[PDB]
Amino acid sequence: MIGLVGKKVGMTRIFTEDGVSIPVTVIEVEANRVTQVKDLANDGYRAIQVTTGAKKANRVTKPEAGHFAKAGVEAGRGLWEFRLAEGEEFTVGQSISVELFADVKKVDVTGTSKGKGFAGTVKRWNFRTQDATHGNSLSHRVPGSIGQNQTPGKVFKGKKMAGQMGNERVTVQSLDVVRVDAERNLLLVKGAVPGATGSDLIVKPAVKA
Amino acid sequence: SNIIKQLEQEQMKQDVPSFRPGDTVEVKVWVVEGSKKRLQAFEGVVIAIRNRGLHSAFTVRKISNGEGVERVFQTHSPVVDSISVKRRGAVRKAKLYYLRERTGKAARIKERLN
Amino acid sequence: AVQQNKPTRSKRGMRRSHDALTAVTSLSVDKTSGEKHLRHHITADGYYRGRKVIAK
Amino acid sequence: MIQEQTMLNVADNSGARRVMCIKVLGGSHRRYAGVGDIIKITIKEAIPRGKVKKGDVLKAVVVRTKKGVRRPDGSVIRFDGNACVLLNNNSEQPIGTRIFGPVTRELRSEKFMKIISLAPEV
Amino acid sequence: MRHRKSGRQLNRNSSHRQAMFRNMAGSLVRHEIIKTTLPKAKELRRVVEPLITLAKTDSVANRRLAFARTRDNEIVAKLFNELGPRFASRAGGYTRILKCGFRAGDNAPMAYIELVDRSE
RNA sequence: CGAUGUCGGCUCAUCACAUCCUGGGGCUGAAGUAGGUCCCAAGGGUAUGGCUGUUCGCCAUUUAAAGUGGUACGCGAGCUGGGUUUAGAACGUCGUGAGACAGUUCGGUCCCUAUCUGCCGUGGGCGCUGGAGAACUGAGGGGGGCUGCUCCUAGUACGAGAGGACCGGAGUGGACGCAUCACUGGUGUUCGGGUUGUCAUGCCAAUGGCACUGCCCGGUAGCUAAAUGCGGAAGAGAUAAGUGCUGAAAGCAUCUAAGCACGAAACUUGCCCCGAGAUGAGUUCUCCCUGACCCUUUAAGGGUCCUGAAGGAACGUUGAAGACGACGACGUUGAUAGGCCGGGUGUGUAAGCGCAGCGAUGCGUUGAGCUAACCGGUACUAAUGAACCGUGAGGCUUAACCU
RNA sequence: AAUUCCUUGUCGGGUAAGUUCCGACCUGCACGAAUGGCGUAAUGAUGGCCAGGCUGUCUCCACCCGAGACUCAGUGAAAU
RNA sequence: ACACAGGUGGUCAGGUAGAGAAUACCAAGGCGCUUGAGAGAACUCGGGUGAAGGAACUAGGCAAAAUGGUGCCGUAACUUC
RNA sequence: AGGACCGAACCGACUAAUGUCGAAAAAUUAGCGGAUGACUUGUGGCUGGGGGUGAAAGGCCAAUCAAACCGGGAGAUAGCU
Repeated sequence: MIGLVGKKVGMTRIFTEDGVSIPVTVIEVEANRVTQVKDLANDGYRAIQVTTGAKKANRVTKPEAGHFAKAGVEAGRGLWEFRLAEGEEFTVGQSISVELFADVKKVDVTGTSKGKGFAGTVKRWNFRTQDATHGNSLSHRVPGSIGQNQTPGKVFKGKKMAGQMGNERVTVQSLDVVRVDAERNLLLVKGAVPGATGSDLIVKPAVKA
Repeated sequence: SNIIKQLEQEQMKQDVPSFRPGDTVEVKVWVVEGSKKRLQAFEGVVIAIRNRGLHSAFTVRKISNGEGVERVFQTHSPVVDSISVKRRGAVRKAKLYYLRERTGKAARIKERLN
Repeated sequence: AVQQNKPTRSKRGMRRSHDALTAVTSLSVDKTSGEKHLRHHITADGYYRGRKVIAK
Repeated sequence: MIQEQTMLNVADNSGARRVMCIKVLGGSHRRYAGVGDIIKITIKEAIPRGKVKKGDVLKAVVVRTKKGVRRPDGSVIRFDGNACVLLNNNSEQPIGTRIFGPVTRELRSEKFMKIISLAPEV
Repeated sequence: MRHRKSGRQLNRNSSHRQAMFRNMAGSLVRHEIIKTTLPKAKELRRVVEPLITLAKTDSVANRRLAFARTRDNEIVAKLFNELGPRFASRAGGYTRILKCGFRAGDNAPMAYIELVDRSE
């Protein structure tokens, strides 16, 4: 169904009665409120647009201010858009709670990965290193040969090399939900979600089964 | 932060005796033999204590029938029942890792007695 | 390691197209004295935000 | 972690003092064995009147690791000095009568029932 | 990658920068104002400020820690008698950073760091 | 031949299909299991060692399998130099001899800062038809695609027995990939302590410097794996080999010529990501500008004065963002950073003083004293009021609705 | 065998497995007696092989401290 | 060829610890080596540490690690004793 | 007593890394071998190009060696580019 945007606040564990230690991750979902609803009559695809949190008045600009104004919504940080599914119609001003996950089993967390920075070939594509000694000169960690000889006479598009690793959108699929605390607005999901402590997180039900 | 602290507090049991590194502690834990909730005892010397609130754990070392068997315990797990103390020890070091080489006689420690 | 054919003026020129130095573009005036100084820096006479912090 | 070229201490009344794991068994290109795996070993040192001798090739089963195993609560059980129990090459059936030292809970996999019913601890 | 790893290296040995701020703190507490390089100034606040806080409670033990650092009986004498009283209520930052200009020989961003005083 | 550096290993690959496994079929000297062979199929996977310079191969033990080949028998401006083609030396052998030998034997310099093409990353400019901030559709492109074992089905079908399924379902593993520090751990020369030698602070006491952090013991945060979660699919469409149904040509027969239906990890989707420079430059929402004049070859013209907005850039504090640019937060209507307060964590009973002891030292005060990057708070200092860029209602033709 | 091509000769020991190593067989392609033969304690920055120890050599690398690499300012090459 | 990590003979030679003119730290005396300031990526160089395993690496244990001192006890085959 | 042993100065140059348009037309750092002798070194003489010297590699003779260097026969000749 529809997605739900939240914030990532550390991770701990939950001891069950049997003694199984389940590692959870605390995703605080403030209160996602619907900003705009798109239809076939104007855009060709049914989708909703949400926002969350709060932003300082002198930080949100007039373009954004006018937008939130026609929805009767308090300005929040960022905006997100979720694809609807054949029939689950909402409306502007509708306050989506965290209650929508009180029944589902598996969810999918999607968020900006912890940016490792400009990583080498070993750190990124898992290239096995060369001999640390036995005469090996000036090539303890380098990638080594990256192509064939004259016949190709180029380097194929897709060749793994040293580049920017991390700081991109990564989706971990099918994570078991553990507890859905209504009051405190916490969403305990099993395992480790992506992203640094305090980034955004698009949480939505398991697309596959 | 604040919210993560509350989820740690409501799980943390509040009845664990204070024990210092070097205390001959007897720890009783549960075990499942199919369908029998049996209580197994475990004697030993507490080597190191790692305090992290909810995630705290202490390490116990026992000289079994010929093999030095070490084991840790996630302090606040329902799998652990008692942290009954026997000998209040006293050694001038927080972590007792040197007891992994010491054997028999030279592997003992003094009592606190105060 | 080595070049093959000498690059023309075309490349030489265009290679310098991004090394164009950027001007200061702004010089805030002093609240009290009326001198000019960079943002968040002191003046020639040690005044700053209308205060003789250097006194030298 | 027990892998190729690893000295172990035989934990049973079978006749071998020290063994060496020649190849971890169970899957292709597998790095190492662990908790209750099966490893093909050779015997590097035996006792005079043993049931085996220096140079035999027979399967075994690791019961004690220096690395230790992990229970499903976050508890680790680290022994001291790796150890294994010798088996009968064709059928599991452990070759010894007594089994020195302790063993761990993961030996409850039907084809080792005999082993735990003989070990002193756990 | 230094994610959430505060503290600066400043192109010197471990030994060197420890001993280096020792000398700089001496200079600062004796002259109340120094014309130094900015990155150092940013880092100097993480040494001279704890010293003034550590001097807010006069004792014998505190003098030792104040001496264990800065190694000088005159700098410690400048503290505990001047700066102890003089602040006693500034529950926070004791020094001010003032970016000045650029050093003429190497184009290094210089800055003034001085105590929140000298209005006498 | 005014130089194209060759064997093997290492690293990294990439394609073909004559297919080694996995997938789908035919036939059988196919009962079942397990096989022989042929057809279709290149999505993915496709050992670790001992020996030799080895390729090859033998042997040991695995595995679902240890594929055959192209690519300068891939790859030295990436590595190694063992081998092989430099000088030394020796044995055998041939030569009277200098020396020779696809006869073997010890020893033996591997150079190059990257302009262009390519590639992995990340930006500056302009374009996109008035300017600006946001959020998406998706043309198109890439990643991912492997599988054992046990158990149920059932010791049923099959079979004289011994043995022993197809199909379908459940659970747990190996390899590989993605992601993350809560756990177990590694590091942690910025935290704490033990201690040898010496020097210095006038000396004792206490601390500091130096000796690879002096040597060591632990260790927060980060980072990370050996640690922990997760992923391959299911399903849908059109098909290959093949199985068909109906049915002529050809009274019959026949999968095909008309027509209809099944059919695989390949193909196209479904899963994840990049993505409107997709110059075919897309769509929606919101916001801002609705001042007068002269000159002229009167044209989407030039120029003056007055206004310069939305927003941007700039500067500053900086960030789990980072090579530099960028991107994210914040600029006192403030919690962005440093400090400070309190707590946490680490180390472990500070110093001083008292007592005991001849003395080292112990005991008490004392789980103290000190504490990095952490957590929750507080403006105490530093993020100044303004300046700078960008405008002044946005061309022409045509049509439909309003007038 | 520093010599043996055919050859990794055959046999025995070491090894889970040994084209090298060690002991022996004689079919010495083409050993052999001062262009010296066979032994040999001592010694070798000598060759080949095995064993204990210990280790990031490796399975498989992770962190960390420094000098460059990187940006700003100054001087300013070279092969081609 | 240079204000170059090179080469060049003789003499004096202090305090602590040490067997010492080794080495560690200092006195007398002389210097901080003629580019600096930041950032704290890959990768290279010189280094520190490391779970489990311990030559499985490879041409080969090359390199690293490790052993290391004084006093006493004790010490084989073989041999020109 | 010793072409004895362990080890600095001093002399030598085996391994590896760096450097290979370097700091240097063969060096640095970490280890290495000899170190009372056939040693090492200062100063000053002797030998000479088909000759010197050589614990013999065709090594060395001014970074040059299977015949040095400088000038002269000399514009050697060149079926070759």
